[PDB]
Amino acid sequence: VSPPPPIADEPLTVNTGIYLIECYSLDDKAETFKVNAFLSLSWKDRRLAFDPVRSGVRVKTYEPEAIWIPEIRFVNVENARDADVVDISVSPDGTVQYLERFSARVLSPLDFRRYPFDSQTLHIYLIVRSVDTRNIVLAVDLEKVGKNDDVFLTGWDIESFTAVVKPANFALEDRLESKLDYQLRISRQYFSYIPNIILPWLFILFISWTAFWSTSYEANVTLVVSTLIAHIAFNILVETNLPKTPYMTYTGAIIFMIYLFYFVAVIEVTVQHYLKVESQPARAASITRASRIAFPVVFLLANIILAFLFF
Amino acid sequence: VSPPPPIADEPLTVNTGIYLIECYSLDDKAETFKVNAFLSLSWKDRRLAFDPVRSGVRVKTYEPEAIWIPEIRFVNVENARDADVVDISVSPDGTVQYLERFSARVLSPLDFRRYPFDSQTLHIYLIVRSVDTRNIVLAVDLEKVGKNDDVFLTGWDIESFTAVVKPANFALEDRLESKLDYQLRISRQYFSYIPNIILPWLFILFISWTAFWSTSYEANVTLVVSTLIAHIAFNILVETNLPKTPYMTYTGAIIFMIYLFYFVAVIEVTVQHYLKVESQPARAASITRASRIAFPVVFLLANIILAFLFF
Amino acid sequence: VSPPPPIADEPLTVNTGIYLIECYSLDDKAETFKVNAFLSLSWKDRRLAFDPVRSGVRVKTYEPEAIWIPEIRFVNVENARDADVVDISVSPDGTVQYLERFSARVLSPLDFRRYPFDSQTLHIYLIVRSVDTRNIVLAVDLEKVGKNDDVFLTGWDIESFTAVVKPANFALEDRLESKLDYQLRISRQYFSYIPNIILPWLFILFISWTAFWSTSYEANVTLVVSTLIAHIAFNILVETNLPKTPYMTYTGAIIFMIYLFYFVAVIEVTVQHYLKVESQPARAASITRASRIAFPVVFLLANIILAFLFF
Amino acid sequence: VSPPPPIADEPLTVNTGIYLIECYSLDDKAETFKVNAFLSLSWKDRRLAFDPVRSGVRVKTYEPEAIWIPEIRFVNVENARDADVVDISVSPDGTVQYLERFSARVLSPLDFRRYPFDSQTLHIYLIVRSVDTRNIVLAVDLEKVGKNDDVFLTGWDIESFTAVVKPANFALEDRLESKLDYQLRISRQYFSYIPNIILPWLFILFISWTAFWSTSYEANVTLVVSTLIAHIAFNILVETNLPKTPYMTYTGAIIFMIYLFYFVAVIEVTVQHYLKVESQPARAASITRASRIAFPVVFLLANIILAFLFF
Amino acid sequence: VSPPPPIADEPLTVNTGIYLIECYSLDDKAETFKVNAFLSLSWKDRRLAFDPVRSGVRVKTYEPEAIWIPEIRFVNVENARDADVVDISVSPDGTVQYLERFSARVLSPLDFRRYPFDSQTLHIYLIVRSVDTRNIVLAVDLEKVGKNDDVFLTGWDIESFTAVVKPANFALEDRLESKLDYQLRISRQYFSYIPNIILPWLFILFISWTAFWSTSYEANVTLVVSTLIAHIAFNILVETNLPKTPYMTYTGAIIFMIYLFYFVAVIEVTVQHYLKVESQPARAASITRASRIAFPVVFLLANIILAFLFF
Ligand SMILES: CCCCCCCC(=O)OC[C@H](COP(=O)(O)OCC[N+](C)(C)C)OC(=O)CCCCCCC
Ligand SMILES: CCCCCCCC(=O)OC[C@H](COP(=O)(O)OCC[N+](C)(C)C)OC(=O)CCCCCCC
Ligand SMILES: CCCCCCCC(=O)OC[C@H](COP(=O)(O)OCC[N+](C)(C)C)OC(=O)CCCCCCC
Ligand SMILES: CCCCCCCC(=O)OC[C@H](COP(=O)(O)OCC[N+](C)(C)C)OC(=O)CCCCCCC
Ligand SMILES: CCCCCCCC(=O)OC[C@H](COP(=O)(O)OCC[N+](C)(C)C)OC(=O)CCCCCCC
Ligand SMILES: CCCCCCCCCCCC
Ligand SMILES: CCCCCCCCCCCC
Ligand SMILES: CCCCCCCCCCCC
Ligand SMILES: CCCCCCCCCCCC
Ligand SMILES: CCCCCCCCCCCC
Ligand SMILES: CCCCCCCCCCCC
Ligand SMILES: CCCCCCCCCCCC
Ligand SMILES: CCCCCCCCCCCC
Ligand SMILES: CCCCCCCCCCCC
Ligand SMILES: CCCCCCCCCCCC
Ligand SMILES: CCCCCCCCCCCC
Ligand SMILES: [Cl-]
Ligand SMILES: [Cl-]
Ligand SMILES: [Cl-]
Ligand SMILES: [Cl-]
Ligand SMILES: [Cl-]
Ligand SMILES: [Cl-]
Ligand SMILES: [Cl-]
Ligand code: NA
Ligand code: NA
Ligand code: NA
Ligand code: NA
Ligand code: NA
Ligand code: NA
Repeated sequence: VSPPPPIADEPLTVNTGIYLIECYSLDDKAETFKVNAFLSLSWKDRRLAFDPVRSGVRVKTYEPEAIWIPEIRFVNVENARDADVVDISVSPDGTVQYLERFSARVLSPLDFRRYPFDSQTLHIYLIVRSVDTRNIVLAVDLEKVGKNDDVFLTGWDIESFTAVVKPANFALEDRLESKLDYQLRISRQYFSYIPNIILPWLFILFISWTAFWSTSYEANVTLVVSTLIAHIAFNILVETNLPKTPYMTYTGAIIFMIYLFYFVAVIEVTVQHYLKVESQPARAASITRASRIAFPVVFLLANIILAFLFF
Repeated sequence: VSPPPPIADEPLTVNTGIYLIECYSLDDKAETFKVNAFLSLSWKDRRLAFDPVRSGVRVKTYEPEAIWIPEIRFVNVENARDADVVDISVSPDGTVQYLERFSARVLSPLDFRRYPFDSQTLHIYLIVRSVDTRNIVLAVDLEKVGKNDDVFLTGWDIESFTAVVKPANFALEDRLESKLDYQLRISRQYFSYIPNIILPWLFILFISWTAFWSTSYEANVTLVVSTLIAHIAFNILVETNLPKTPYMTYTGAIIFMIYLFYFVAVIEVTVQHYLKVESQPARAASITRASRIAFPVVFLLANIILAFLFF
Repeated sequence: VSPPPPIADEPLTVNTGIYLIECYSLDDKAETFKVNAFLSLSWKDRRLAFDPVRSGVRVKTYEPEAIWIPEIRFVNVENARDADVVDISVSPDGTVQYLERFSARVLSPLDFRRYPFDSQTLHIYLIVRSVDTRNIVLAVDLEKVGKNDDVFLTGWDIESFTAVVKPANFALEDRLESKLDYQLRISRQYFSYIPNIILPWLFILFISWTAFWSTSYEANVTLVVSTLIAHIAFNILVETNLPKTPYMTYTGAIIFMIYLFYFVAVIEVTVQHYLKVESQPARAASITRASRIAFPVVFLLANIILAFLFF
Repeated sequence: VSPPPPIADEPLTVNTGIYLIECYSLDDKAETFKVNAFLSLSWKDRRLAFDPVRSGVRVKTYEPEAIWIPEIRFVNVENARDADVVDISVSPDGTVQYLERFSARVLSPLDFRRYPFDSQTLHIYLIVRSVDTRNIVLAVDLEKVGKNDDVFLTGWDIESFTAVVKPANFALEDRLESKLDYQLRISRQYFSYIPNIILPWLFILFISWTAFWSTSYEANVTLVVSTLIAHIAFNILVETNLPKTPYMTYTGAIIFMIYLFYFVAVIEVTVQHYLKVESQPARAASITRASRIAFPVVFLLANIILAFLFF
Repeated sequence: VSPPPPIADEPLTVNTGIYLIECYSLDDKAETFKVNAFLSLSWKDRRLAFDPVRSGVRVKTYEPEAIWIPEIRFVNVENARDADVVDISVSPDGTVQYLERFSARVLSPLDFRRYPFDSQTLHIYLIVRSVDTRNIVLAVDLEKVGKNDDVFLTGWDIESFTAVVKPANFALEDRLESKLDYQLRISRQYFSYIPNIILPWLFILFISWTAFWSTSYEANVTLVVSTLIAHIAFNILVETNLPKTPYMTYTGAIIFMIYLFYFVAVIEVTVQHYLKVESQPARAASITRASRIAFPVVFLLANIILAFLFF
């Protein structure tokens, strides 16, 4: 078994297609996702051509070892895919129709800049290395590219599964390589984040701001310092589901900003008490009254600036 | 080895059966469950027929490679099942009786809307792709569908294991596909949730309401703020065992509602103190006395509304 | 290769034996344990009989594929065992002596009712399905059932490894099945639980009871509320190592009872303060003095009732 | 392929040798370690002897299937080792020189009594079961026992890798078994424990003792109760990296002792307050002044007693 | 199949090359990284020489089993690599051009002394053991050493992937071994650490220093003790992502130093209160005023000393 020889000196076109059966385990920290799909391959092998009238059979079924099959691999995989050959069909002209069902863990990077209001473009890169006798080029058979309706990815909305029809043909270690880009467009379901993380986080922050309606330093210390512990808990809970990014994220910016607001609240609480002890509560009262308006206003304006910069 | 030819142009019926031996590892967050079961297959292959008289044997045993066996796969699996062929028996008329024992991780989504008082319908989808020569259709042999009495799923009550007898026959990549729906009905054992989560959660909430029988702002701050830390702990403990849902859950609604009640309690504690400092405790006392009745009543009524909406 | 034919119409007896080499990874939450052992099988195959005088050999060694070997499987396993055939020996009468070394993850449920003073009976179920030509029945060769001296299961004391000699012979999917019960008796090492969990838990509970020797509401609130946070930490630490049970456990009952005692302590602390503020400390003093005796007495009596109900 | 027959009656000596290439993943909780090493085997097979003159080759290379190779297994492994045969060489006299490269997870118990100032003796048990025709005995070829210089075990110092030259020959299921003990001596690197765990733990304990220089019950309660929460955190952090032992550990005793010191400190704080409320601060002052000396002295003496009992 | 014989007593040179396709999962605690790459091998085997005129092909393709292939292994791997042979090409002279695509978990130690501002030199060691008949030596084909542009390692910047061209030829167990060092230079992306860990950690430390502007012992105790709980949380969060090192790390030194600063702050808070109770606030005021300047100055100077010692 060797590659089919060229009629003239044209490269061998292998038509490809991926049909998603299952999409699961999207690990944000690891930037990986598991996929279970059909991989369809089609090429012309004139050595396998037959007469349909004399053979009496329209199609001829073959075992993988019986014929030449192109070595198609995935670029962005952890380990080589687990494949099960479903069917091999040969038409009278020698056109081969290969079909396998595979499962693979795909390495595809994510952009956390807009998290949890982010959309991602997941990639599946198909590749073929050219042999010495002839060069192999990949193609997209749009009729064999898709996903089943039941394909669900927990916490995500699946937009589209398409392929960039033009392959990236490049030289690697003195041989030609034909690469195809299969793109899975997904957008994060941000609903849950509001009553589970966003609203409870704002509530604990508003609790610290009740210290602006109190002169009791011991109670104010308790209010601001204790809610800071809850803020630290929410910060840790959020950052454990996210990887360390070399760029600032929308959530990252907000979290950092809340740390500043807590620090400024501690300063206010310290200043108010110092002036009270220094027998000048009229100065303390004016600062505290200003803080009641300043803190929510500056917080609301800063969040508008952040939302604008990130979206 | 190729599929058995048709007598007349009828499709090939493959009778199926699944008998559950072991049911384990129901991962709520991952929405997966592990299953160890018997898979029985039966089809007529006239090429394998024999005369029981001249053969001297009523049945003929074959090795998988010796005969044609239909390529049956599972739709909603992570990876292809781990199968061990138990027995292959051929009757004189050519009826084949296949039996294998498999283990597989099944991807089946869960509805957490009523958690932890929820019931689930787990699915196992059997499938067969039609070949060139003839079309393969699946069937349910009710006599070979079941589960053993010992089959236990930790934290769940197993109701029934049945199959939808009518297959979903559809075209996929220019070939016919026959799909069967095996349904495992289960209901969650909610007992443990009451003394472990529900009752302790209500106790910490009632402790915060003792601030309505105190005028001591420092003590009230301590009571409401510290019990909030415990509520955050319980919130985190519960949400780690649940996936992020694009819908509101019964538990989710309650958790969120408790965050509102804590926020309103902080407001009351802030108001009571402000009026006390403003030398008007008669106003503070009337608000605090009203809160003693209002807080449990509104909490009890809101929970009735939530139980009604979710159930 | 087919099963040995019967002399007269008796079933085929396969003598079994399991000898434990390694016992490890007892997962309480998962209710599973890993086992590495020898599996010995013995049956009579008269087709393999030979004369020892003319053959000059007392024993004949065979490869697995050369002869018929019964398909023995485990019922309560996650996946099919990882076996390595050690030896196959045939005696002159045709008695086959099979030996393999296997490793398997066993699914065996645990009774947490008396945890951590619980004992468990772990099970390993051996099974054989009867073939069409003849029926296969399992037996226990007591001389080939055991465990090595070094077999250690971390945090457990291994009592005995025995087998119920009488097999459970039953019909399943119109064929006979012979099941054997191998029982591994173990008891939990409860030593560590006393200085690590029990005594520190009682200490934090006793710290809350020091509030019955104080009139300072702010200090009492701090004492009872802060130790409740520690009580929650211990509750979470314990329940993470245990699965969700549909029955009440000994530890579960105690944990729940401590939550009641904390709630009653908050009520006492609230009542004592209210009466003091209401300018009647004589009533508060009598309640507080009674609580000093009542709380440890009721706690000690309730624990006696719980220990009696559970043991 | 069968074992080499004896010249006289003597057993077959298989010379063994393990050369460690990689040592990693020492799991304390699981009491396991991963090893990647060379396994060398040598035995005389006279059936393979050749004349170096007639053959023209001083050595003969064989494939595993071509010749008889003894079935050598590891006793204390989770699953059977993953082996790759490197070389098989036969000398003219028939001496076979086998070499394989393996990887295996080894089950070896640890003694936590002196943790984190503990040393361990890890074990690798080589074994061979005697066949029907002749008995196989293991031996140690000291020239082929070693480890490479780069072999590093994270958080441990590797002392020596030696083997007990005399095998443990015993009967198991009526056949002889020859066992060899390969010992890997390691000692824990306790450096990190001092500035990371020990010193910070003493600091939080000393902070609780500052309550002996204060008469403020509310501040004292805060000091002793809050540092207890930190002590609980450190207790949990330490015990999660350790398995549940049926014996007391050095660390375990200290941890338990600190819980006693916290309880006694709460008693002192309770007593001091009661006497001051009872209008007798002279009694309270004498107890508090004594506690300032008593607490560090009794703590220092008790630790000397513990270090003496454990080392 | 045996090694190619020498023309003139020279060793067999195997030209090697590694081309990285995917780099992922750099586990700091485990000191391992996963790699998916191309492994190219080239050696002369004159026994495979052919005349393209007689064979009708300029290059011959072979299956791995058909010809002799050198046994190349990796030194610092957990388990043997998962390899898929891509192509084997033989030119008329008998020069073999082998290509495989492998995936492997590599054991490479890291130096955490400068963490999180550290750079690492990851290693991949290629090795070949010499056979009886002739000695095998490794070489680096620089044209076949590289990495693709998309190769991304989460949280790291990939500097270079080069190989030490001169192999380390040494004797091991009576046979020659040729080792090659493939070096992957990486540097940690320290950006995220500043707003996520560094700045929030400094904020909680500055909050404790507000106790130097207060005379309220109860408030000061709350400020210093509560922020210590947050400092413990940050310490635990950081040390869980790092292994236990026998050397002091830059982060380790800082963490330890913060524990000292908290202890000294508790001493100051204790001293200030004692003098105030001893009716000498003039002494307490002078210490507290000095602490306001001393604490940030000594902290800033000590950090300069630490940064200097570590960088
Ligand atoms: C403390 C901060 C609170 C969070 C505030 C909400 C943040 C926000 O502005 O989210 C916007 C987001 C919609 O994202 P998209 O519209 O999908 O982003 C693409 C936008 N373009 C192409 C124009 C650049 O999602 C929404 O539509 C917002 C709905 C959630 C409202 C939450 C209220 C608390
Ligand atoms: C943490 C805050 C919890 C406070 C509320 C406590 C009561 C509680 O939650 O549980 C009620 C729940 C039963 O309600 P559901 O059966 O789940 O209602 C279904 C709605 N339909 C069927 C009409 C579509 O479950 C039960 O089994 C009720 C018994 C609970 C007993 C404990 C005291 C609540
Ligand atoms: C706050 C609660 C503290 C716990 C109190 C101890 C609980 C207790 O009584 O445990 C009993 C247990 C022995 O169990 P077993 O004897 O193994 O159970 C079999 C019992 N029968 C007779 C029915 C067949 O174990 C013992 O022997 C008890 C040893 C532990 C003592 C701990 C003291 C703090
Ligand atoms: C609160 C408890 C504080 C900890 C006190 C230190 C514990 C201690 O004494 O450790 C001793 C240990 C050395 O152990 P080894 O010498 O390795 O054990 C063998 C001992 N023989 C053979 C003689 C019986 O290690 C040492 O050499 C001591 C180094 C640690 C110093 C810690 C200072 C805080
Ligand atoms: C409480 C402690 C605060 C942390 C202080 C910052 C630590 C620091 O100085 O980090 C230096 C680091 C750059 O290191 P490198 O230049 O990459 O290391 C090589 C240096 N030589 C070869 C000269 C020895 O990284 C930087 O360039 C520093 C950027 C981070 C600034 C953080 C401000 C909060
Ligand atoms: C408390 C924060 C409320 C702010 C809500 C902003 C929602 C923006 C939606 C923009 C859709 C394009
Ligand atoms: C005061 C800081 C407490 C931080 C607690 C974080 C809890 C994280 C749990 C994450 C489980 C997935
Ligand atoms: C306010 C601090 C809340 C911390 C809660 C931590 C809960 C972690 C649960 C982990 C279970 C796996
Ligand atoms: C159909 C069964 C409904 C049972 C409802 C029980 C509700 C109990 C609420 C108690 C709240 C503390
Ligand atoms: C502090 C609680 C002490 C209770 C000890 C009970 C021990 C029961 C032993 C029963 C053995 C049969
Ligand atoms: C008073 C604050 C208590 C915070 C305890 C947090 C515990 C976090 C556990 C996280 C386990 C991963
Ligand atoms: C209210 C604070 C509760 C803290 C819970 C700590 C749980 C730690 C679990 C650690 C599991 C390894
Ligand atoms: C703060 C505790 C310091 C105790 C140090 C003990 C060091 C013992 C060294 C023993 C070497 C054999
Ligand atoms: C009361 C505070 C308990 C804190 C327990 C913290 C547990 C941390 C475990 C982290 C494992 C990675
Ligand atoms: C608050 C700490 C600020 C210190 C920043 C130091 C940055 C040093 C940069 C050195 C680059 C070589
Ligand atoms: C009282 C201090 C509690 C500190 C707990 C820190 C928990 C960190 C958990 C991080 C899990 C990735
Ligand atoms: Cl692949
Ligand atoms: Cl499948
Ligand atoms: Cl099995
Ligand atoms: Cl082994
Ligand atoms: Cl013996
Ligand atoms: Cl023997
Ligand atoms: Cl390798
Ligand atoms: Na092929
Ligand atoms: Na077949
Ligand atoms: Na067989
Ligand atoms: Na307080
Ligand atoms: Na062999
Ligand atoms: Na080869």
